[PDB]
Amino acid sequence: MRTTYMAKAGEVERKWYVVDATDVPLGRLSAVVASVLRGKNKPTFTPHVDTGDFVIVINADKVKLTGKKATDKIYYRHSMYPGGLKSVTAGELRDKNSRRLIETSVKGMLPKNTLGRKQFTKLNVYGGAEHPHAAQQPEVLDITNLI
Amino acid sequence: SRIGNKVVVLPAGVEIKQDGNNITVKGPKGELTREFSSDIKMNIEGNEVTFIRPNDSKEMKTIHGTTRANFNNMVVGVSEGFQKALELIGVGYRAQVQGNKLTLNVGYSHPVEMTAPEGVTFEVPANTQVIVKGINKEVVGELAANIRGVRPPEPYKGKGIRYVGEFVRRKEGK
Amino acid sequence: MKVRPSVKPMCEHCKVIRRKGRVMVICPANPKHKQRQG
Amino acid sequence: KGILGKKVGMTQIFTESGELIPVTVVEATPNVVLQVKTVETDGYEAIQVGYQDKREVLSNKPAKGHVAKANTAPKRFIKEFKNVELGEYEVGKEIKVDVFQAGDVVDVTGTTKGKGFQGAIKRHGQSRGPMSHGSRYHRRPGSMGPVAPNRVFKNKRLAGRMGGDRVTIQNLEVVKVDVERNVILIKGNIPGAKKSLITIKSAVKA
Amino acid sequence: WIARINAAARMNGLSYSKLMHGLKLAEIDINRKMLADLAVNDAAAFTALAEQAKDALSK
RNA sequence: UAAACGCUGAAAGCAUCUAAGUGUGAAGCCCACCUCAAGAUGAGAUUUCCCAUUUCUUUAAGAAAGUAAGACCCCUGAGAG
RNA sequence: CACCUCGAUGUCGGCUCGUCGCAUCCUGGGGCUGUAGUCGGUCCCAAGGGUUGGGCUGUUCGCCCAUUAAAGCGGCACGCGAGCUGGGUUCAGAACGUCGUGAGACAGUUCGGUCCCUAUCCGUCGCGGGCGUUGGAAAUUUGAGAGGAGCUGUCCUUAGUA
Ligand SMILES: [K+]
Ligand SMILES: [K+]
Ligand SMILES: [K+]
Ligand SMILES: [K+]
Ligand SMILES: [K+]
Ligand SMILES: [K+]
Ligand SMILES: [K+]
Ligand SMILES: [K+]
Ligand SMILES: [K+]
Ligand SMILES: [K+]
Ligand SMILES: [Mg+2]
Ligand SMILES: [Mg+2]
Ligand SMILES: [Mg+2]
Ligand SMILES: [Mg+2]
Ligand SMILES: [Mg+2]
Ligand SMILES: [Mg+2]
Ligand SMILES: [Mg+2]
Ligand SMILES: [Mg+2]
Ligand SMILES: [Mg+2]
Ligand SMILES: [Mg+2]
Ligand SMILES: [Mg+2]
Ligand SMILES: [Mg+2]
Ligand SMILES: [Zn+2]
Repeated sequence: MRTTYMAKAGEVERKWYVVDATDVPLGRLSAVVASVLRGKNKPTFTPHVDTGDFVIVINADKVKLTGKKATDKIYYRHSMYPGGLKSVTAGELRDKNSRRLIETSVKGMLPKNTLGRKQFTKLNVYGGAEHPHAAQQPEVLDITNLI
Repeated sequence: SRIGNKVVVLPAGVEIKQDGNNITVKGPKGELTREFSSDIKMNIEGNEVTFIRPNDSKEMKTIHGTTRANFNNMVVGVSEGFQKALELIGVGYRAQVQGNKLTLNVGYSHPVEMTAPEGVTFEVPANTQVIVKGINKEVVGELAANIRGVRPPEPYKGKGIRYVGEFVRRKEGK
Repeated sequence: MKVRPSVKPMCEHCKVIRRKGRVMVICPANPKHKQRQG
Repeated sequence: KGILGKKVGMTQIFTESGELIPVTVVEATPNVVLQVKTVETDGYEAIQVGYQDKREVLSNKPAKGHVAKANTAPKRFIKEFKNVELGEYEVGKEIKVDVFQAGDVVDVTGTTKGKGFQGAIKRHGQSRGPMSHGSRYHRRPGSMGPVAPNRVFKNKRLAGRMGGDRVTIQNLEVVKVDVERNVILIKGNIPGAKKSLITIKSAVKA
Repeated sequence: WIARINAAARMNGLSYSKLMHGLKLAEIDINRKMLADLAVNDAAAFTALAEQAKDALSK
């Protein structure tokens, strides 16, 4: 009958959640966060429309890295110049720029397309327990059972 | 045969203050504080202290022994402290201390000046015999090792800074 | 230091140990016996 | 310490003991502190300095308003100096050549003379090809790279616009300071064409 | 449809797989198209379906 | 930090650079020095300037038409090309 | 081996331009020594930079001369001919030795012998226009990120001391 519901851009209400990363493995935090950002947690999910909710990650500095990932997990990036390879350990990233650590983890898990990049913008990561988005009235999103 | 089980007594007037971690030991020589692991249980008597592990796992055996050793070191350091005796040997080697500064002439083109931390002190009973004396065994050993590394012993003639009494194999250089 | 695949004690004083996941042989008597697996 | 000036030219000076040294004459009419930047307002500490008073018809209402705080005429050049003691500077304060003393070691920043479109030989100092023996390869930039990448690696240097770059010469010596004429004589030669802007700063390496 | 049903089931305290297993136990033949439509539009009806599924699972 | 050397220290009464804990250590890695750099669509920040006009549609983040601060056309040029 | 290419994928050496690997030639750090010292030997870490000017030969290679801290080894279509050269190797001429009765040929030498292409696209080096950056303007700026640079001798002193 062609009656399947298709969500529209702007009709879906996007809420705001706060996710505390303290002692949560980086990947598991990122996986749940990516699902929320995509909107997989809401029945109105429509693949070709953005419907996910905004995420505020706090305490990024305390994200957990199991095993020796703190010193052996290496993030590479090539400047595109000959011999232009740079590396940084996950532990160093956590200490100095934890926002980058969480963002790279979640970028890997969102789709690599226009919609995916747009959804990524909805993420906000903060090392420490306080964020500047109180005006949006975000609500706590426990993930203890989701991981 | 187990360090972790072996009890530790409290000589003289040494006292111990407990806490979730950061066990503190105070006494005539001074104070110390170490963040002991939260898995080993510590029982205290009027003069006897014992440590207990939850099980016989590899990890608990290891940590039990180490924690008892560390606690015993705190007690003994606060009681009598620790001292490393170095005997620098050379035709013209000498040492002299100005306060917490130890200056060494051990053959280099320049004298070597070393500074003790507050918890350690340098004696220099003679210009060739130095003694690093402190409360923290780790710091005492570290400073003595640094002094020795200023000019570690050489085998052919025995010159250099040594730990007093340490064996120094000597090669019969021609 | 002898860095070789096969590290074995060379005299009764040689003691086999593991440091940072590497097999090593340490002899207080003869330093020539000092070995690392690599 | 720092100041802004104009590259007047080059000459030579006889020092004591009669040694002859080449010097660059840099004039610096007293600069003026136009604005003070702080961590509280801008997040970093610096002083904005203006130089070379400008005719009013050449200025804008926004620019005139900007310099009004300092109560001076419009300035042709404006630059921020960092690594200075803000407590010692305030809007409207003047900076003169006397800030430096003879024998000071300074870094001098300028904009190198422009050469325009130049070939690889001049622009990157590459080797020519042979000029005879049947050669048909004289002033060309060499191979672009190996076959395998199916492309040219970045930074394969070729012909292009040469000069006009910001260049800093380090550890120059302040040979003399003339407060009356607002002149600083700096041993050596410094980047830039005559009448161009020059920035003197206390040598960072020192 | 499967994805939307999964989201709705999670909100009702269930996974998609557990919901479908429970529905099969309870003899419910409503297909995934109708289930997804209920999840988006008739939340109460979907919740009632989920309750019967969970009861069948418990039994 | 590498190799290497440790200090304290048990597992394993000893021993032990290691497991916990702590340190030294290279022209190398990150800084340090020089230059580019907010199309860094994540498009940042600071100072200063202009001022809330008119007409018609419409509750429109409407349309067009004079402008302000300002910029450019055009013209004389070079330290630029 | 014969899987792409015979309705064409140009072959040695040199030049121009480099870039990468590390199994490191020099420089840096270190262990063992049959390491007295000065020199070394061997092994471990290390690819940041540097790592030559000639005689002979088409040469690569190699030998030699003279230097250097060192005169590294390899990959990139034995990198690089729509970037260059064309000395060598495969055209037509001619000759020697040799083989052939012969035309000719090499199991070999020798002298001479045409190297085309106006760059559409990507890529690379520079320079503009448009729009964006959410009122319109003029300046000054932070630095996510990126590039550059990175070498080393000899002498004096310490001390003719250890
Ligand atoms: K901008
Ligand atoms: K072919
Ligand atoms: K050696
Ligand atoms: K290198
Ligand atoms: K030649
Ligand atoms: K030749
Ligand atoms: K090469
Ligand atoms: K050609
Ligand atoms: K080609
Ligand atoms: K193309
Ligand atoms: Mg063997
Ligand atoms: Mg040349
Ligand atoms: Mg490709
Ligand atoms: Mg076949
Ligand atoms: Mg073809
Ligand atoms: Mg190696
Ligand atoms: Mg000749
Ligand atoms: Mg080739
Ligand atoms: Mg080609
Ligand atoms: Mg015949
Ligand atoms: Mg033949
Ligand atoms: Mg001829
Ligand atoms: Zn042995």
